Amino acid sequence: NREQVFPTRMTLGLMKTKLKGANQGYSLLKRKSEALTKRFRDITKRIDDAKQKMGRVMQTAAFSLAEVSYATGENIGYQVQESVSTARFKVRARQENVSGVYLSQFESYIDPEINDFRLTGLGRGGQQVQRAKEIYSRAVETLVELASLQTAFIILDEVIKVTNRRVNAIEHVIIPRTENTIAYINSELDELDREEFYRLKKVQEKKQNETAKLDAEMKLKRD
Amino acid sequence: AEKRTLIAVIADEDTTTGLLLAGIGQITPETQEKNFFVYQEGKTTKEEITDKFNHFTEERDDIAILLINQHIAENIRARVDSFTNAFPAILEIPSKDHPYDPEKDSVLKRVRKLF
Amino acid sequence: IVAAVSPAGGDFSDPVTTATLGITQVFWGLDKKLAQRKHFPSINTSVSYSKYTNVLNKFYDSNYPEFPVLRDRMKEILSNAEELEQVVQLVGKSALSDSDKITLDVATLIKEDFLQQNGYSTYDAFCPIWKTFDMMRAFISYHDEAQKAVANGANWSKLADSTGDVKHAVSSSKFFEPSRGEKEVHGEFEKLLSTMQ
Amino acid sequence: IVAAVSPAGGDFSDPVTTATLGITQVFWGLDKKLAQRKHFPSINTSVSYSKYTNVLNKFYDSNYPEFPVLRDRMKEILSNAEELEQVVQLVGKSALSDSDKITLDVATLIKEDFLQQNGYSTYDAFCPIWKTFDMMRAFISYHDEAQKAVANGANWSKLADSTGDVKHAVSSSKFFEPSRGEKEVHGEFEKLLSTMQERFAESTD
Repeated sequence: NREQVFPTRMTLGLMKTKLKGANQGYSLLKRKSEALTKRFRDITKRIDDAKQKMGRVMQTAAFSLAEVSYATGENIGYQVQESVSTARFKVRARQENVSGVYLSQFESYIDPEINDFRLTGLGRGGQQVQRAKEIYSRAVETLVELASLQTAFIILDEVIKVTNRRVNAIEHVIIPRTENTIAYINSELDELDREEFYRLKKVQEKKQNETAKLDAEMKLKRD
Repeated sequence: AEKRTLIAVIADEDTTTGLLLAGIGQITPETQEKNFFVYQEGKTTKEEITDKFNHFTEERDDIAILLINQHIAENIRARVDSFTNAFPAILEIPSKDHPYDPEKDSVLKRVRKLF
Repeated sequence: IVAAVSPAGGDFSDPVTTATLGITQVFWGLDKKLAQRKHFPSINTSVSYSKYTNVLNKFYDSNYPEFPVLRDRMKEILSNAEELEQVVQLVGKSALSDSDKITLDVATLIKEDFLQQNGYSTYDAFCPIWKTFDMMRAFISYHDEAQKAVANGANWSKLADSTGDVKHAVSSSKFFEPSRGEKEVHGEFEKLLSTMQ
Repeated sequence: IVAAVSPAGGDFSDPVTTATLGITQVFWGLDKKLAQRKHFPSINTSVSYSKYTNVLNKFYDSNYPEFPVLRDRMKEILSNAEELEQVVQLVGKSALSDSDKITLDVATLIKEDFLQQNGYSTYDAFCPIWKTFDMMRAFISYHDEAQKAVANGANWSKLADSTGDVKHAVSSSKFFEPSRGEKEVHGEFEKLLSTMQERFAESTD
């Protein structure tokens, strides 16, 4: 372990306080790891549920696209790609405190400056296509939220691991090091006090012997 | 992270059309680059897929979410599993003629283990 | 009788301090943490205490509160801020509440606007009883108002970006040319407090 | 004057250690860590120091060896690898970079192939000045070549993939032979740098 040769007594207090405090910090990191584990677990079940949602959503979007294609006849991809410029639908990163952990969440943003799609030469069926677009708008957007829940879950795992690592360091590492430091310092200090006490005992014995010599001198004077 | 507000997509015809229809597509006028690219299983080479993946994941500071067809994601499952960063978030979704396999998703596979 | 022991390194193991502890009627501690950090004159938060505080309060009964009875309140604020910062050091700026942010900023303010006194500076050379009571009252006002505002549904960030003058004004409330201009500073401070809303 | 002090439990707090360290211009410390593991001679890189090292560098410059440079570089590599050990023991081995990992690997190489020499061996029992100087020089050359190769955009592990030959060669410099064949060692170092060039050629591609 770790031993320091030169110790006072104040150093023992600083090490003891740092040890108890790191112990409490270990407890805090442990409970935090428990809560983060539960949260990441719920986020995991929600992530699988979100994937199984995602497949159905993809099927639905594909179906909507097919319906629009049947309605239009027209070549959707050309006009669509041509009408892309700036995002009407963007995203916004936000910071949310969640059970202690600060997480980045995504918020859907709808630019009102950008208009909706207006297909020309499609007429009434174009409106049907609009509805199909709505479906996609309703769908993948929620999926993006779920995606956030995924990313935040992943990080929630990584950070949880970090907490666990701290627990690993605050267990057999920091605690044992502080214990060895406190023990060695205690031994050095108690031994030094024992040596000083020996010097004092020898001094008191010297005074007692000198006093006994005084007494012997007094007896000699009396005789 | 805060700079990440745009969505990039790599997926088949139907998916690309639907997503672009939703209004998620955007073209940077200055760079003339797009945030959408139609993909074909037969025609698009694996090297271009890996290139696009690496570029969208690391070369751009403005990418928030990368969409990818399950059929497409399977071809680069290695690179997908290799991606461990929280951003961009990884979500495997189905495509036409190619339903969504849960175990195929690299991230979701990673989550599956140790469940 | 004013006595000063010279403990080595700032250790409480000082035999001088150890023998002087069971006698002296008043003990003002000097924290080694605050002294070596190049901070204004050191005072231990929890250790410093006075047994004559009750009699001094009885003598302050004629001179009234602010901050005779507000000393127990400021002690509550500083002690609770110590118990809060003790965790905050082991937590960080990541996970905290609004009352906690108000408490930390309150600790920083109580540090900058109250305890700090510069003997070398001509303006900060000394402060009046009424002047220090004025700065302490200003702090207790901004703090109680922040705590009240937190219960009104107001956030920390917007409130912090709202008033940048109130801090600089609450911090300079230590005389600096006492005692004639006291009531006027009390008026400008109270006017700012009422203008905050 | 060579005097052995036997403090109780190897503590520097013992009167012997202090009184000895006080009047000494040089001190070589003995550790019980590698001695308990039946490893070779144990000396603390964080403890043992000498005040006569300067004039010793001036004297080693007579042979036009670099004592001070190699010693300071190896000591810095040792300290940085020790801090890297504290960090790896703190967080993990996956929390470091390629350069720090190269420093740790170089630390291990310096531990196994340099500081540790078997006294019961028919080779490592006695190490000549030219042998240790050539060893430290070849080590520094391999370290500089690896550091330069890592700056070329190659991973430390990928660099360590084809470098096994140079590694086994660096670890085989302990045996060697009598005074004859120093040229074979220096030449082997040249072959090591050349091997590094070959690896560079291999990378591209």
